[PDB]
Amino acid sequence: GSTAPPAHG
Amino acid sequence: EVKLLQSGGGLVQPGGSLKLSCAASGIDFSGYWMSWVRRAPGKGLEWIGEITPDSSTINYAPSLKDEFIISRDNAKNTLYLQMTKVRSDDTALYYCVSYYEGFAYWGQGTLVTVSAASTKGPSVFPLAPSSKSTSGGTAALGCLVKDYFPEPVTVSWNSGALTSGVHTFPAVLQSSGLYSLSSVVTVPSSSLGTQTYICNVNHKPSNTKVDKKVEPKSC
Amino acid sequence: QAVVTQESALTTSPGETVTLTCRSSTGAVTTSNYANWVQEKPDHLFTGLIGRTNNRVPGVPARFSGSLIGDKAALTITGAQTEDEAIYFCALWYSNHFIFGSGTKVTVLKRTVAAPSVFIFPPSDEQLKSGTASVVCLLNNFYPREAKVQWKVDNALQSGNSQESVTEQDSKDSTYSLSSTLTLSKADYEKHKVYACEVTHQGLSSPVTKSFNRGEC
Repeated sequence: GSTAPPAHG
Repeated sequence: EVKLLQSGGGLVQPGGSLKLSCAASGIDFSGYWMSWVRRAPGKGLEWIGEITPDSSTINYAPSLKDEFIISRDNAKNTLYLQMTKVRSDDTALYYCVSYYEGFAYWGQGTLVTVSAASTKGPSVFPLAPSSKSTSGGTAALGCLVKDYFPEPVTVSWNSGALTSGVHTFPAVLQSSGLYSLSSVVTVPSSSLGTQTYICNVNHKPSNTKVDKKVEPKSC
Repeated sequence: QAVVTQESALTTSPGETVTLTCRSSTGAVTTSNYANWVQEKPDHLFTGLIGRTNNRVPGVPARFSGSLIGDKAALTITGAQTEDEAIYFCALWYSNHFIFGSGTKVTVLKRTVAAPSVFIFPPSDEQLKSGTASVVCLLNNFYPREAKVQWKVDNALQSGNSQESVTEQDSKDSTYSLSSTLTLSKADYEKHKVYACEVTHQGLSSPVTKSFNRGEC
């Protein structure tokens, strides 16, 4: 499903 | 209840190789970005690299992209960092971080000490002030614990009777691969001639014990 | 290679608001740089605060706010508290890597500022027998941590031969202590005469210098 948002996109 | 446990590290000789591990518990490790950062003595934070949840793309800092290799095993809930052919300035505290809108969850950090030195007892030199003439400007004495290896060293004053105002600083790894340390005490300048001050240095790794009396110069 | 720049140090009082900036050398800091802010408290206690310019990691109080102020990324601590006294690092995303800044030493005043007592220690004679000589400079019981010590050998500002060490903050009176050791070869030490240690601190209206001359007293 979803994964933890990182510090850069 | 999120915990990132680190293991590995320690003393490594120059040109060696080490592999650090970071075992995550309390999060769905498989769906978390991961990164390695390090804090060198006297330096700021330095970003080593980052790894996707599925290891699709791995990003290293351009400067040190050839020294380090980042990997992970989502099945084991573990993150690895292998440094190959280390150098003297790679000595630092290496931290294991997981992204969550930022550097959310950190590990305790493992220290890596790179040095080719063999265990050497310290040299204890007295830090004494020239003969004071000012009106009892509180005086300062101390010992200089120089050129020793490895880290653990204990300094006391007057066999432990003196503790008030004693400041024993953390050691600093010299450029020569050896450590160096300073212990200091402040005492009333009126008592410099009457009272004898002795610092007791103990380096257990070398079976060394030095009792050094600190007195001002003759002048 | 790009360089990230932040204020060397800042000082504020509990209740006030403080603003840290973070400047990119490549140009104006944009939202595409995804500014991150990390906090290091004493004893290497790192905690993340803000990422992606303005998103703060969940569970961080609202007084920490990330924004963009002109050409720089900004972290604003509104209504700061003593617990907020730490070193704040900035990270800027450059397409495929992060570059961390030097860090800003933010000070939140716990007590009245205290200026250090400065002492200078010449090298011992026994050490001179060894071929190297080290001059030690001690700053005793001062607050805040931010201090600058500079070595002057015959009015020549030295660099690259000094190493600093700082004690931990005393839980009782929150003061520090500093030892800067300047190491020289016995040759260079006996060549020159005047050795001086110049200390600059917030609790000092003018920087103080403590010196001594080789072979004199």
